[PDB]
Amino acid sequence: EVYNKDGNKLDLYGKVDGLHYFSDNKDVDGDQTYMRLGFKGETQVTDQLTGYGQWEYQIQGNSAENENNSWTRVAFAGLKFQDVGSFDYGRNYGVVYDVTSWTDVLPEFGGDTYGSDNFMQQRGNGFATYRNTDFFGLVDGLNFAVQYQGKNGNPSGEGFTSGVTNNGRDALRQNGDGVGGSITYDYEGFGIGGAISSSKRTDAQNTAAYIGNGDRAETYTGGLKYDANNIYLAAQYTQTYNATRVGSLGWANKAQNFEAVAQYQFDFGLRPSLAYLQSKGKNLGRGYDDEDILKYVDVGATYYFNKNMSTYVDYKINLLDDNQFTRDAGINTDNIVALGLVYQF
Amino acid sequence: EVYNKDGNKLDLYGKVDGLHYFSDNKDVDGDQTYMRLGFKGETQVTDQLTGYGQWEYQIQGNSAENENNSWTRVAFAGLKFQDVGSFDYGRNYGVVYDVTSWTDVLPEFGGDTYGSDNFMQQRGNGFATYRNTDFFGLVDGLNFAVQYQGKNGNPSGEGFTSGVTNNGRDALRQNGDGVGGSITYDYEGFGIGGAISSSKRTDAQNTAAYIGNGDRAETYTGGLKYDANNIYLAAQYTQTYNATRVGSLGWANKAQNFEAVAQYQFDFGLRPSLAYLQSKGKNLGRGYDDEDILKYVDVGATYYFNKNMSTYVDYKINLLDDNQFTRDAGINTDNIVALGLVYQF
Amino acid sequence: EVYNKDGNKLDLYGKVDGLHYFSDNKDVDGDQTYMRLGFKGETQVTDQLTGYGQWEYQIQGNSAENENNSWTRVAFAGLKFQDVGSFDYGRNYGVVYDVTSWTDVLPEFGGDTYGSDNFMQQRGNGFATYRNTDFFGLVDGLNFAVQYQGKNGNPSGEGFTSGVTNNGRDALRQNGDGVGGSITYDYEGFGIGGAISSSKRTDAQNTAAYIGNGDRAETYTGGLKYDANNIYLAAQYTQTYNATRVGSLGWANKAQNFEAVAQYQFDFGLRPSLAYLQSKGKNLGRGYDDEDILKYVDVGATYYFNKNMSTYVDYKINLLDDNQFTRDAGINTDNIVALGLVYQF
Amino acid sequence: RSDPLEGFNRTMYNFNFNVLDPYIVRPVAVAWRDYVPQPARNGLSNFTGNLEEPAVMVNYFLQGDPYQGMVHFTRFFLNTILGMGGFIDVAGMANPKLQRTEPHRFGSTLGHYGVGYGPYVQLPFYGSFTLRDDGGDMADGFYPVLSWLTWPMSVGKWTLEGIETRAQLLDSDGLLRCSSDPYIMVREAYFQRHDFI
Ligand SMILES: CCCCCCCCCCCCCC(=O)O[C@H](CCCCCCCCCCC)CC(=O)O[C@@H]1[C@@H](NC(=O)C[C@@H](CCCCCCCCCCC)OC(=O)CCCCCCCCCCC)[C@H](OC[C@H]2O[C@H](OP(=O)(O)O)[C@H](NC(=O)C[C@H](O)CCCCCCCCCCC)[C@@H](OC(=O)C[C@H](O)CCCCCCCCCCC)[C@@H]2O)O[C@H](CO[C@]2(C(=O)O)C[C@@H](O[C@]3(C(=O)O)C[C@@H](O)[C@@H](O)[C@@H]([C@H](O)CO)O3)[C@@H](O)[C@@H]([C@H](O)CO)O2)[C@H]1OP(=O)(O)O
Ligand SMILES: CCCCCCCCCCCCCC(=O)O[C@H](CCCCCCCCCCC)CC(=O)O[C@@H]1[C@@H](NC(=O)C[C@@H](CCCCCCCCCCC)OC(=O)CCCCCCCCCCC)[C@H](OC[C@H]2O[C@H](OP(=O)(O)O)[C@H](NC(=O)C[C@H](O)CCCCCCCCCCC)[C@@H](OC(=O)C[C@H](O)CCCCCCCCCCC)[C@@H]2O)O[C@H](CO[C@]2(C(=O)O)C[C@@H](O[C@]3(C(=O)O)C[C@@H](O)[C@@H](O)[C@@H]([C@H](O)CO)O3)[C@@H](O)[C@@H]([C@H](O)CO)O2)[C@H]1OP(=O)(O)O
Ligand SMILES: CCCCCCCCCCCCCC(=O)O[C@H](CCCCCCCCCCC)CC(=O)O[C@@H]1[C@@H](NC(=O)C[C@@H](CCCCCCCCCCC)OC(=O)CCCCCCCCCCC)[C@H](OC[C@H]2O[C@H](OP(=O)(O)O)[C@H](NC(=O)C[C@H](O)CCCCCCCCCCC)[C@@H](OC(=O)C[C@H](O)CCCCCCCCCCC)[C@@H]2O)O[C@H](CO[C@]2(C(=O)O)C[C@@H](O[C@]3(C(=O)O)C[C@@H](O)[C@@H](O)[C@@H]([C@H](O)CO)O3)[C@@H](O)[C@@H]([C@H](O)CO)O2)[C@H]1OP(=O)(O)O
Repeated sequence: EVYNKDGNKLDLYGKVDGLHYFSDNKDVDGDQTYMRLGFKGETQVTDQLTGYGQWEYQIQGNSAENENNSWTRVAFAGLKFQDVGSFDYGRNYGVVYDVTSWTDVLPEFGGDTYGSDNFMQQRGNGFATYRNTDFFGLVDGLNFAVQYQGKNGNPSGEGFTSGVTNNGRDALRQNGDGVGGSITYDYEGFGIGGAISSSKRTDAQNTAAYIGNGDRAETYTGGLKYDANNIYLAAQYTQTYNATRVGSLGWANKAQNFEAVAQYQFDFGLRPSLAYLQSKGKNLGRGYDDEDILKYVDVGATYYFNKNMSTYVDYKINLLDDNQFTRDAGINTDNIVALGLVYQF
Repeated sequence: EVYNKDGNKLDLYGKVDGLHYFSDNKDVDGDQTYMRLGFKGETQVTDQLTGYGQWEYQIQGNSAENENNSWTRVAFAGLKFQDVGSFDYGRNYGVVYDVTSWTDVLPEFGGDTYGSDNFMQQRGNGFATYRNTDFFGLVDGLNFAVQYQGKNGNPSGEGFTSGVTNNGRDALRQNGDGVGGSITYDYEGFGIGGAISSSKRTDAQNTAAYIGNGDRAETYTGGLKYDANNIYLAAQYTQTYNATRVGSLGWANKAQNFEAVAQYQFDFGLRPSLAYLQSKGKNLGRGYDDEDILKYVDVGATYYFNKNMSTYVDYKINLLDDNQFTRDAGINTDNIVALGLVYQF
Repeated sequence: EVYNKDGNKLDLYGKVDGLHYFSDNKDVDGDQTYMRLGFKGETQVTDQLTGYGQWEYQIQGNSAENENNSWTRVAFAGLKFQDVGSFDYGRNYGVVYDVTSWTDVLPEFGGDTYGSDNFMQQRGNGFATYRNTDFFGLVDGLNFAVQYQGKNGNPSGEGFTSGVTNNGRDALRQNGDGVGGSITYDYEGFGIGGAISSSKRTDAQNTAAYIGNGDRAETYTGGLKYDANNIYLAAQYTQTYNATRVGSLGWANKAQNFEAVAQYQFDFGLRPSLAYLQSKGKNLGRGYDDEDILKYVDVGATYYFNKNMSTYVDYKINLLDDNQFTRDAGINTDNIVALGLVYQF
Repeated sequence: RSDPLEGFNRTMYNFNFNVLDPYIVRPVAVAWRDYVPQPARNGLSNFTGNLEEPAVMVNYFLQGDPYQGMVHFTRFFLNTILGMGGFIDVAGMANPKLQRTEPHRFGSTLGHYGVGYGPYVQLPFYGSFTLRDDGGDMADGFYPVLSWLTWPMSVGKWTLEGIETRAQLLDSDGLLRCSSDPYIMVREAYFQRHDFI
């Protein structure tokens, strides 16, 4: 908080993380430090209408001084009314990520099932999110929201024709026009959430160079949560059809992923964590059958010195094989252990 | 303003807006969400000397996570005395931009007759501006400025045997050593000003068939403005020789840009707008005799909430016709409707 | 500075510099304005253990709109105890720079004998530096530190299967696992320090395309300082083996760097400067035998208007000659005039 | 005390101060003080003084003055870059102790060790002239920033200082008129104004 004027409350935040990787695989070995910066403002227009905006930038310091690797995580703005809902437009998280974030509580790992700009699963460009609080002021804990996704095609710089958009990207991040919604109910201590999304698939993702062909990408996502007496227990299980990114090969026809976490909070600051993730496929093509995209167990602990500096240790025990499918898709197999500290201001 | 001590005051500023383009042209439609970030700090050395600086950074939030589309707009520093004028060196707008800004009142569109880093028309590098206010404290409203231009040319690291510069770029924004000046007059609502620009052209701009070839690129800019009784009326007619950028073909030998605006802010907050733009090319090369470069009429309105939050709708009616000249240059000839939500802090 | 509550404090800092170079080399001539921005946070965990953070970003303002040139200079975080030392991990300065910083008070042209990520001579990645103040509170002025550097090799994912890391770069700045430490002693005004470094060399730097082949790269540096009676005199001698970079053709097998500085502080703000930099390469494996690399004399002065705004003037006297070795190495051998105007907020 | 050539070179001084002065210099001084705006006069005075700024440092270095020599070093640098070549007195306003002082030409350096003024000779259309101070003033023409000056425009630069000096002295023009012997009064004032500085 650096500004507390009349309806100009600006909260500047950010963090810097210095992390190192110790794995047998040379693809991810070495330093893994990064940095995040952003702000979160809020404007009180009146007693009912209230404007707000959020922004976050990530700058990676792993590269040298001759190159830069930076990207925008979330960038959106909108208005928030009173006891009737709120609407905002820009780069924000999807409705599915609202429920999946309960399980994704690991310090460094976690959330590897989905990828960036992977339909309505993580942060993306052109999201029209409508959020309502307390069900228009009727019940407590019952929150529901809807979202919309724009159509993104090939970049206009190169000649590709067909679907062309100004914010062009690679064929692994293109998406069409879809509509999704979510509804969560939160009681005291416990909590149950669920989301359903369906995004259109562009014509450039149905070629013969990428696995997975279809017209729609409707997904069903569940989840449970429990946060009471310093005990954090959450479980979730999604069912995505032609929406799970295997890697460089393309998208799996049908992949079922189940995640569960178990964390405890101590008085001195230690926060042990334990998670299990599986991404075994069902109807993989190109001769594959019942292949596992990702399967690992994360065990570690987090020590909180204060509200600004935190230390954690994470050990990723990979439980997947090293067959031809793993090498073709470029999936890591060696175990990764990372320890470091992050300072937040 | 987040810091103010011992004379030095820092005033952080910026804006975040989510934009989306709806048009029949596939090269411009899609998400265009960007943001601006910077600070405006100043310090007082003594009672007769004041220092100041300005920085700005534009980051496009519509790009994916594997690429970055961020760039700087203005970055300059200087010192200002009590009343002798003002001098600053760095990245800043040209003297002509101080006059053409009267018609640059549209929220998003407008000002398409010129381009960035195009001689003394927009923000560039190596700009030394000496601006005097109130004519050394003699007559109120009479101001003039003297500017200088560097010798930026071909890139140094591209292995060019001709004149090269460290901050090189493509053969579309290079310019020679030029000196220009402008004079502006103010009154009770009514305003009248003029600008004069003349910059040399590098030898790299006359190698290929760039259509516009000449030793010097003169530019005469004139116009008037009227801001009184919540009524905003202005006009501007410029005659630029080898200064306006046609597109991917080169430069126009003679262009007659004309643009006028008409706004009237209501007491509620609505500010309807109605502007028309025209750009007739003369003495064109490559067989073209007389073809229009830019001709459209823009209509829209904005509604500020309290001081910063505003919602605006734009509708550009392109009156240009598609032909061989427009297809080669790459100029859209179809109507485009845009919607945005700008949040300023 | 901008936020101080609940024991957490922030110190926003940075500068905006508008640079202009006057030289006939055309490789550095032109406007080279840049920008510096960063923060320095600090938290109070308890009465004995404290925390701090430092980050800095450099953005070049001389680029155009279609290109971006920026990099992260320093980014690290860690804790700080009361009287046993402080430990921090991330991007920071090496132990060799702690002795060479006494002669690096030059305004613009200083510390040109080394480079970033060059055998632990400047800012690098994966720097875990532990520093003790006042020798655990025993004596005054005896400061020593020890740090370790990780192994960085070829970039990952581009035709590389050996020496692969996630933070790879070009072979001109690769480094191995090296350990080094420095010890300083400042009793009253006068000071004497030294640093011993030994960094391993990767297999990519031992090829025939670059000069200098060895298992370990040793580096011994010594220096002296004196800051009293409003005068500043310092001198340092550096002896590096396969550590100093010489152009893009590799590294010198044996170099004897010697840098000295001389500055004076006046009551009205003028700070004259004078430096003599000498570096003679020895045992070159390309027929160049004993030559002179990067030899120049720097003379100039700096005027300080206040504690937040200052200006400086520099004049480099290049005594080196233009020969065959200079042509294929890319070494400036002519006088360069540089002027700027910094503004620290 | 006494100076040679007292009877001679005296009638021309009266003519230049009672015929040429009230008919050519005085009429143009009134118009210059009124018609020319005050900011214009200040800018011209600062620009003229900045041209001789890199010459005072050389004079101070010969006699020895590290404190005073560096004072004028930053005055020219700030006025050339941040003052449009001397139009704005950046260094003077930046520090109350860095204001512009009297010009110390080569005559002051020669007088530091002690040099007699010699005979007194009055030059036409110029006023008082001395072999030590005014005679030695033609020594900075070889130094940089001053050798580039051409002969035609150099004459007009001196005339600019005379108009500015005469305009400021219009308020005290009655002191010389009421003096019984203006030649004696103007001789002592010239020697005291220059002295050894
Ligand atoms: C609070 C918000 C929260 C959410 C709100 C509630 C949630 C529900 C809302 C969503 C549900 C809608 C139903 C649906 O979503 O439907 C289904 C899903 C069904 C499930 C239903 C569940 C519902 C859940 C409800 C929950 C309740 C609890 C899937 C689908 O999405 O259907 C798909 C269709 N899209 C829609 O239906 C969305 C839908 C949207 C329509 C847009 C309306 C205008 C926007 C309003 C702005 C709002 C203001 C804030 O429309 C409509 O329903 C009309 C209704 C509008 C309502 C939605 C608007 C949302 C905005 C919200 C903002 C508040 C789509 O069709 C065509 C679309 O093309 C246009 O682009 P272009 O014209 O090309 O530029 C426009 N594209 C857009 O993106 C619009 C825009 O970007 C996004 C919209 C806005 C979003 C951001 C705005 C927010 C910003 C605010 C910031 C503050 C769009 O409209 C247009 O025109 C629009 C027109 O321009 C411009 C309009 C003017 C603007 C005026 C504004 C100013 C007002 C003035 C005020 C003063 C138009 O629809 O494509 C395929 C069809 O396949 C084809 C085809 O045949 O076209 C086949 C193929 O064709 C061939 C051929 O045959 O030639 C075949 C081949 O042989 C071959 O040759 C190829 C050849 O190679 C190339 O040709 O071509 C090929 O061409 C392909 C693609 O083109 C290229 O691959 O498409 C369909 O798949 P399918 O149906 O499943 O099969
Ligand atoms: C408070 C702070 C105080 C201040 C800070 C510190 C101050 C002191 C500095 C440290 C002492 C210096 C000693 C030294 O510096 O030592 C010498 C110098 C001699 C003395 C000089 C003076 C010293 C005293 C000075 C006094 C001053 C006062 C030189 C050298 O450096 O020796 C070198 C060796 N040692 C070290 O590097 C340091 C060192 C290695 C460190 C290992 C310890 C583990 C880390 C501890 C974690 C920290 C705790 C927080 O030493 C060790 O052992 C253990 C000793 C422990 C010390 C390190 C602790 C650092 C922590 C800092 C503080 C936190 C090194 O051995 C092997 C290493 O390989 C692994 O990678 P891989 O996994 O295999 O990929 C791991 N690599 C690493 O980097 C580890 C990591 O990145 C660094 C860690 C620290 C950095 C960050 C810390 C901070 C983090 C953030 C904190 C917030 C590493 O561990 C491993 O196993 C795995 C891993 O760690 C263990 C897993 C993790 C376990 C713990 C984590 C969990 C914690 C639990 C918490 C609850 C393992 O040891 O390699 C070469 C050999 O050459 C080869 C080779 O054989 O490898 C030959 C060649 O091979 C061939 C082959 O085999 O055929 C031949 C070819 O023709 C061809 O065929 C190919 C074939 O195609 C493929 O093979 O390959 C080729 O491959 C080449 C390179 O590829 C190319 O150049 O390398 C040696 O050179 P040489 O001896 O000179 O010849
Ligand atoms: C707020 C202030 C605003 C302004 C204030 C009032 C407004 C008036 C002032 C501006 C207008 C000037 C008039 C004009 O604008 O003039 C005309 C216009 C006509 C009249 C209009 C008047 C309007 C008036 C309006 C009034 C309004 C009130 C056009 C033109 O611009 O003339 C042009 C010339 N003049 C200028 O550019 C500016 C200018 C010349 C510059 C004068 C010296 C610089 C002063 C330093 C600044 C001080 C800092 C404050 O003007 C001058 O005279 C003197 C004036 C001084 C002004 C500059 C300073 C401004 C800063 C002010 C800040 C306080 C220029 O000549 C040559 C120049 O080359 C050098 O580079 P080099 O390194 O040597 O290569 C230097 N280059 C520079 O840029 C200097 C520098 O970057 C700019 C400085 C300012 C910028 C930043 C300042 C602020 C910084 C930050 C501050 C915090 C420069 O100095 C030199 O020597 C060396 C150097 O400076 C000196 C070293 C530095 C010393 C001082 C530093 C230390 C001081 C402190 C110590 C205590 C030198 O003059 O080039 C072409 C000629 O064409 C050729 C040629 O023949 O050379 C043809 C061609 O040749 C051939 C050949 O050889 O045969 C033919 C071919 O077939 C082929 O074979 C090629 C072959 O392939 C390759 O060779 O070669 C080719 O080579 C080409 C190019 O090289 C390559 O394409 O050039 C002319 O075009 P043309 O006349 O139209 O034809």
